[PDB]
Amino acid sequence: AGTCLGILANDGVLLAAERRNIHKLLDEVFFSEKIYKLNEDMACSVAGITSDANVLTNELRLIAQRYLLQYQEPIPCEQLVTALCDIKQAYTFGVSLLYIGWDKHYGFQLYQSDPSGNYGGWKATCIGNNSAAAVSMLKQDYKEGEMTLKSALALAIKVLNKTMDVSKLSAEKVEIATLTRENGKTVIRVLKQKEVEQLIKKHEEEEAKAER
Amino acid sequence: VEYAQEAVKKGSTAVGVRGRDIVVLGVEKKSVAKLQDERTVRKICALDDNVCMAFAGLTADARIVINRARVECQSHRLTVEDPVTVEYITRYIASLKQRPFGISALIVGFDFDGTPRLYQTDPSGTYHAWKANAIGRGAKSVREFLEKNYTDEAIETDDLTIKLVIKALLEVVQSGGKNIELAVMRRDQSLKILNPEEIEKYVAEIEKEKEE
Amino acid sequence: MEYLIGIQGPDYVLVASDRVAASNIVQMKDDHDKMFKMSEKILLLCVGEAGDTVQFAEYIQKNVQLYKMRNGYELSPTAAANFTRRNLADCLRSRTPYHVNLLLAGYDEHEGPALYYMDYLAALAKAPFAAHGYGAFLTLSILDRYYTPTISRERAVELLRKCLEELQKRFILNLPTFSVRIIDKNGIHDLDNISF
Amino acid sequence: MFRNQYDNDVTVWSPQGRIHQIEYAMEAVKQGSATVGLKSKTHAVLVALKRAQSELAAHQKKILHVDNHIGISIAGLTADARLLCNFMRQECLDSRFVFDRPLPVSRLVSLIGSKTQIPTQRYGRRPYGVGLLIAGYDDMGPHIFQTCPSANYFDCRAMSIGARSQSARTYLERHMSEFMECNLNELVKHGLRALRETLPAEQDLTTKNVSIGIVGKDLEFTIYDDDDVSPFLEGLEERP
Amino acid sequence: MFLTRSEYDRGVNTFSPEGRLFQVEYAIEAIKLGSTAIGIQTSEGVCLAVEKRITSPLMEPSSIEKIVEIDAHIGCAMSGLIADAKTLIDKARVETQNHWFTYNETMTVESVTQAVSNLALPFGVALLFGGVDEKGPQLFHMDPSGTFVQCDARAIGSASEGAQSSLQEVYHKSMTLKEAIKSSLIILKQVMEEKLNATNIELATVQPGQNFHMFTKEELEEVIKDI
Amino acid sequence: TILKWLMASAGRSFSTAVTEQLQLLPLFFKIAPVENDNSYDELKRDAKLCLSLMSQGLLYPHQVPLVLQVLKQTARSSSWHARYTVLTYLQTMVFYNLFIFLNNEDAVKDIRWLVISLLEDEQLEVREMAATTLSGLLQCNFLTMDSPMQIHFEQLCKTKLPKKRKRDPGSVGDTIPSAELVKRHAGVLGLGACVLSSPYDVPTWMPQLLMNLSAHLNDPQPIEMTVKKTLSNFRRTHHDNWQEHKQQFTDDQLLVLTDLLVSPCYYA
Amino acid sequence: RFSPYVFNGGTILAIAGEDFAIVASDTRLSEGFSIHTRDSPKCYKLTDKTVIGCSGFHGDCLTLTKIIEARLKMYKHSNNKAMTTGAIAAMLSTILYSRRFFPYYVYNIIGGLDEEGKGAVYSFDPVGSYQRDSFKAGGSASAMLQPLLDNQVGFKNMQNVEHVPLSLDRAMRLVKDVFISAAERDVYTGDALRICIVTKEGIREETVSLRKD
Amino acid sequence: TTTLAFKFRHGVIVAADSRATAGAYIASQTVKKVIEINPYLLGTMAGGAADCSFWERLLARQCRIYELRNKERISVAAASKLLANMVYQYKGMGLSMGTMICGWDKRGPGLYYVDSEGNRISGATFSVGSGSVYAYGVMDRGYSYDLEVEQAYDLARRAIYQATYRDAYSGGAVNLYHVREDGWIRVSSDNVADLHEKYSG
Amino acid sequence: LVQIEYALAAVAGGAPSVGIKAANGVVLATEKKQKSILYDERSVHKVEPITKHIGLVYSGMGPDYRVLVHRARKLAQQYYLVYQEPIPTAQLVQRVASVMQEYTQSGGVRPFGVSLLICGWNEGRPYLFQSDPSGAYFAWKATAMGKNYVNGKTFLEKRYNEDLELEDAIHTAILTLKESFEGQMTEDNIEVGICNEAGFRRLTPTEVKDYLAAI
Repeated sequence: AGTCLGILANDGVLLAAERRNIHKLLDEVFFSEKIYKLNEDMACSVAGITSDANVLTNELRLIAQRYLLQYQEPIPCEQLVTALCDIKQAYTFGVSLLYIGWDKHYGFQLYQSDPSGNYGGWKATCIGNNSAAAVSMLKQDYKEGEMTLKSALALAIKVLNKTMDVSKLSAEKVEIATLTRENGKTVIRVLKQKEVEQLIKKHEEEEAKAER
Repeated sequence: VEYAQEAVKKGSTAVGVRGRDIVVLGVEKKSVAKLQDERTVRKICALDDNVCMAFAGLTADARIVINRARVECQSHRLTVEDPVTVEYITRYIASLKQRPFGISALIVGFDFDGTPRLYQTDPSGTYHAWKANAIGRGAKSVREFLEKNYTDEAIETDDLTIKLVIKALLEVVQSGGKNIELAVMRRDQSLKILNPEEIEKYVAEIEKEKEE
Repeated sequence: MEYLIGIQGPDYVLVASDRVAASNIVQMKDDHDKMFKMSEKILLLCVGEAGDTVQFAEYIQKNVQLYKMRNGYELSPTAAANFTRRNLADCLRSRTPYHVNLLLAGYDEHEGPALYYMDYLAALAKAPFAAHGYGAFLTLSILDRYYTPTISRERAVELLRKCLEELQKRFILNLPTFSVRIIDKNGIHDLDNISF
Repeated sequence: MFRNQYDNDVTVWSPQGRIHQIEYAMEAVKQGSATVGLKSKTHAVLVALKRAQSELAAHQKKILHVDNHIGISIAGLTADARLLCNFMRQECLDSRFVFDRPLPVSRLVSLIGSKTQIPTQRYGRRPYGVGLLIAGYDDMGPHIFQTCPSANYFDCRAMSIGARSQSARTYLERHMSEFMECNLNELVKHGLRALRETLPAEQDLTTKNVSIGIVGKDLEFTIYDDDDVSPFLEGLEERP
Repeated sequence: MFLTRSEYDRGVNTFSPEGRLFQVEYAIEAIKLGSTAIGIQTSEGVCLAVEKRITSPLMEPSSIEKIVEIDAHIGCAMSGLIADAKTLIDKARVETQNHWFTYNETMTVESVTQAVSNLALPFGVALLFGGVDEKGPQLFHMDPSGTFVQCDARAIGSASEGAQSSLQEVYHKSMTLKEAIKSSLIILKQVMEEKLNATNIELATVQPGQNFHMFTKEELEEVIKDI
Repeated sequence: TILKWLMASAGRSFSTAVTEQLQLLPLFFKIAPVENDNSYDELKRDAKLCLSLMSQGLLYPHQVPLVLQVLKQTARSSSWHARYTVLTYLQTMVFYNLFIFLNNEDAVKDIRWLVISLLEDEQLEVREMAATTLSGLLQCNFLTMDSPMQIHFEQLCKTKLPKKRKRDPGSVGDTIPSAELVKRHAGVLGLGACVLSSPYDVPTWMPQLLMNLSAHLNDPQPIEMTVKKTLSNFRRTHHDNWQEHKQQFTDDQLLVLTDLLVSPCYYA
Repeated sequence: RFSPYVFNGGTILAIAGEDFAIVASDTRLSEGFSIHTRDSPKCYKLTDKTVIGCSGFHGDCLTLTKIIEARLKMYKHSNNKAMTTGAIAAMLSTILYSRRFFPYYVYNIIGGLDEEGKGAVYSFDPVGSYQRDSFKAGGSASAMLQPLLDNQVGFKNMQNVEHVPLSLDRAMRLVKDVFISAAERDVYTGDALRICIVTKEGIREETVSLRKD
Repeated sequence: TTTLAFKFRHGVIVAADSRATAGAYIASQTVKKVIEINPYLLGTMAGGAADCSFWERLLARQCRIYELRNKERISVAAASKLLANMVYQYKGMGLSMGTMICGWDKRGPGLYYVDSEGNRISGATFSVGSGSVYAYGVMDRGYSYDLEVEQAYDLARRAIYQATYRDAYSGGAVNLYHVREDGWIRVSSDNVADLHEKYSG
Repeated sequence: LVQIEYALAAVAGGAPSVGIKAANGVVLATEKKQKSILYDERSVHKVEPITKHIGLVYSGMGPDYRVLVHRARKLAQQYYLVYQEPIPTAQLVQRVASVMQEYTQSGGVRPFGVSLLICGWNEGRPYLFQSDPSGAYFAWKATAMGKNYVNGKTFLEKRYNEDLELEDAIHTAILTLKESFEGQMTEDNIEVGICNEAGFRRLTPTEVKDYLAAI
């Protein structure tokens, strides 16, 4: 199962996945991961368990690295998605992918591929569990063209509050990746525990304020 | 084959005509979603430098046809030194099988001397040349429109060709303007994919000839 | 023997090549172009062993054009140079090696102008000015003496004319005419042929 | 109705101990027109009856050249007979190239049988739906061989394969006691009278439907077509 | 009318108890689906007529080819869509040119038909090779089974038998090429029932003097001026 | 436009195909194609599916004289495409709502006269179609295999060979194969319809009847192909129970069967 | 090191005519300074209209004539007719060029009749370049025979001579003269002269004694 | 061997001699060194006669397959590029070909020097062979784009004649072709003794 | 695929295997009952070393198991050829589960009827992993396999804690087998392997006997 968000802003992109453990003793050192860096400037999230996730992820990394071997430049982000979707067209992997990246031609980007070999550029989307619930909650509240990473993280936790099943949104249960451009370099920053705590408590302070 | 041909009729309408010094090729661009980015859906793909193509049907199957024809334009250009004939790459696309793919394609462009060409591939591989044609949804009625309005005096200047294409799409494409995608060639130059402002200007001159 | 030169200024790359095809004592052609337009803002300049030049350089040409058609945007001169170097090094120890000496000129939108030196072993170097041939021996010292990084394109054509006048004075081979091009933010411009 | 569990592929034995695909290919040769082969002490004659798709079409060939000394005649699928001719012609060329001598006809026939046993035993491939009738001359005299779709080959005094060729075998077994001492013309007329008895009552041997192939001692294999069967048919008798 | 199938038909590689491959049988009598095409061999050359069935007046009639040039002395008319025939046509062209490359001579119509029929060994195309070689003008029909036969008049396609029964009657050995062209147009107009013009039939002749020649629109309408 | 109208009217209206939506048929018959459903001008294929969709629909008992009066009118036309498709139309129109016709002693006779009449036309294709629909109407027992039916078929089988005219070949005297051979082909084709009407059973009349078709193998084209397709189609369907099908034949009739060469041109 | 060739000597000769083609060769098979045999003719009947003359390395000559005979039979199978002289010429050009990089060390001269009944001579290098000639000498004493044939058959360097067509008897006299004159001075040439005459009646074949040294 | 070709206003004149040697032995005086590829292209023969013959016959085969597949005759640039792509596959192995593909395509008159080393260059005049230098001398002194037809015939005949005079490996007869807009014609086969009596007396 | 669920049916019929990840190591105990006294129990081993630092154990089908024991050991040593570093346990489970997934994609074969418990020690840190016949792999704190693995997986969930030592993890891995043993285990009819910092080793039956005496 599993679910993840992907939200495009003007100053970056995010992926916001689940970390829910199916059993009380699954360790989670191994299952903690859900964001998959693919090259210097692009990341992805899968819809599925970790085994076929790595089978997709290493092929994506290998395509990106042979592009880097040919051109000494990072692969443009639609082009890696095109390469894997042309791999998945010849196999007709019941897994959907959600890509965040930045390239020099098109800026911050947000893609979503299906198992059938198609893909689409999105401004915000969800794949996995309660996908349609999350995009119906997201189409309401995503402001197109005028959102920043502060509002994008707010939307990410607002949508994951009422679409994740976890019954109490805590920082142990969400991986948030943040892909920004910092002075000529792409920073894929997996956003850590204290900041996800600070963004959940800031979200809960807003809902408890609007309840008054 | 019949499955692949019923995949086409569900697809978007594509109109191509061939002029004296221009080939125009117009496709129904379609509202995909709300948070969808409409850049990734192309539907009009340049093949060599002088051969363009619109398809109708499955976009995952089309992309591999576009890629194989786009490689063989350069391979023909590398073995024979001259650009492909539209006859050549049409005969190559109609020769492609996978199943057959599941697209029909209008292939416009110019040959080396400077002759406009228009060709149309079927999923059964049985291409033939056209003076004007439509493929896709509502294609037979747009083709019935074009056995009335394709005359010599309706294509004699360069703008009336573009307006013939727009009037052909404006039969089945009822948005009246912004939701069609054009591309002209104007021999020896390039593709010139028409702006939403230039399409709106041409639609305005078509509408102004309707109160009269 | 076959002469190439590139002079890379602040917002341009000036490139020249000799215009002569030879067969052992005779010149068979005196309007022979050694510049192959990769994209709208990239020139490859290719000399070397006969046959291998047109084959390798037109391979690189059709693949850069294929990149543009597949992607809807061009390769940068860095990416085209590294692609060219990858193909020339991957063919080096194979059954079919290309003995070609390359200059890759080009203007990038982000990185400005670029001039790339590459020899037949496919060692790729970026250079403010570079030259192939035996005339490189006579003209790289003139370039070192008179190049400044802030050279104007009129002053760069003057410096090129100094180097070609040295070829006319001191070099043994009849190299009368020279195809001359500038790559700008506006693309590749044909200048006049520097003739003698 | 009575649907058979065991006649599916060639790699299936029936519980009766039989292979039905081989048996069913054995009557692909009775889907071919009749062909008589017979030999004397010096010659071996293949006489075949050939049919036309229309009166404007030109009478499908049945005798085929294999070498200067071997010529065959076919009954059944002429697509499998083409595979067999290409194979046999190449074996004749290979041993005229290596040993500079003609093939023993029995060695080529053994080699055909070893070729055609392979699709009788391996999956997804049908037996050859043709039977050949093989005339040849070599050091051991003339030879008449029958090969069948069962990959079994037969050394014959005289033989008929093809549709309603029982009547020719009733002729040939009756008259084989004088085939060896015939000259050429009487041996051809025996083959024609065997072929003439594979006909209905209104039909006759004409120059268009009869094809005659003769190999001999001082004669290479020659196929006598339309005008050339006139010396051989204008010496026969009226139908009894 | 109703339904008459057994247990022994549509098995792909399986003999029947009468030595028959009925999967192949029904896949040969499903290539009658093509449009009609009449070749007539005469002593003055062979002629090839085929009906064209243009869809739209926006479509070039010279872009669907139902008579192709195999070589300058051999033309071929197929029945069925062109994309099924086009590997056989390309094979025939390549075989004539390899025969020229090795042998410096023109390949016979029988040898071209044999070289195509080797590649046909189904493939579901009936072809009519008409041509001129050193044995005079010759016409060859090659059904989709791979069986080829010389024939001096032959109709392939949708009404092959009804047109073939007419070719059995108009044809004689002393027939001129213009009489053959007129007779092939009469039988095409009969099995078509449409008005006969230069947009629904192709016609090509291969004469002993000149090469393979397709009729142009002006040359074609002179023939139907007196039909 | 009215063809697209009858398209939607076929399954929706309560009284389908009124008596003036019936003179639209003979004009629709001559424009429908024959063999394939391939791309023909969107007006031929539009008329083919409209005819297929309109035979397939209930009739009233007062209406089965009127439709059959329409059918034998446009089976007497000069368009062989029309005579083919009236004979496919009758073929679907009888079996769908078949009794309605069987509860008419004059409609069954009119249909048998129509199929026997079109079984002797000049076009080979409509002769083959009339044999197919005679064999199918005789299979479902709508039409009984009479003793006058055998007499008529056997008296057509014995017509003559035409004594082929050596007149170089005439002056312009051809384009129609014959007036003599078409009768033999009609009679042989009717006997083949009778032996194909019983696909999975030999009745008592079949063995004597099937010996008659054996005497027409070497009968020239087109009679040869009809005999060969008829007898191949016979013994591909009579093999599954042949151990009791052979008991209806005599030993001098099984010997004649196996001596038949009904095999296609890619054999021998 | 192993050498895949040896020069076995041998001179061949063909002359075309109005209705004839005369192909001649010596019969000495040599090696070094030895003589293998004195009866090894270098002309080969291919069809009833075509004789090939092969000289050079004799193992390649044997292999190549066996390949040409096999290809004649393959042609007659696939095409139902014997080959023409020009078709054997073009075919042997392809056969010899298929072995471009490890060549047949064979000098081929095909002499025969064309398809209008006239004599045809085709002259090949070891890698298959051919052309149709009026006469050609190949092999061991080709540089000796070919100037005299240029003199007498070609009518070259002669003034006020009549250019009559070469008859069969005078061309036979010329063949016998040129091989006597070559048996004198070429050491690889001798021991007999096999002469094959291709006419409309067929191929008749004659032998004439030469020197034994 | 001396082979020249030059483009001028009325087509491209193709000229060659007819001498094939083997060392100092002159093997043939009657060699057809202008290879007639199809009725619209000529090639020439310098280097290996078998190599030029075979690879331009294979080009003839491929040009006729092209015209059959595409219903139009091939261009000169395409045919010469096919020939260069074919002989580039055998560099180092030892092919000896150098030739001039001459035609009239819809880009005008065409002339391309193709050799087995892989030079594929267009140009106005070319001269290939051992005596190519001696033909370049006379041809460059007499050439213009605006020659008349008979004057261009005389230029090419006299240039091949002078090349035969100086080169030992050139001789025989000059063979002059003219590639016009509708194919080529073969205008002369002039013996060098006749041209010597013509040009000196 | 349905053969993957039917291959998991052959795993759950197999003998119990229990593996527990302690703080300083990983145990892997299994059920090894001999069908009769005639069988030499010394001969065949279920707990099996792959490297000096990775061992594994199974439930299901032993002959299927040896095929992946052989191929785990090959993948491990071809890692060691390339890197001259002992393979990480997680990397080896990715390699082996890729192998075990290959026999589900290809037709004409069946999946493995075996599920592996891969243990390891690399970078001072223990690992517990389970590879299923699908080719899917899961990291575990503790889990059961084979016959009544469900009851074992909830017996473990009650007695597992993270500050647990390796000796106590041997004690509660014997107990998880003993909850389903059916008839008085001994040192000759179970088989334990431990990873620790010293590498993987399979405990000698004399060393299993004292652990059993402590219970």
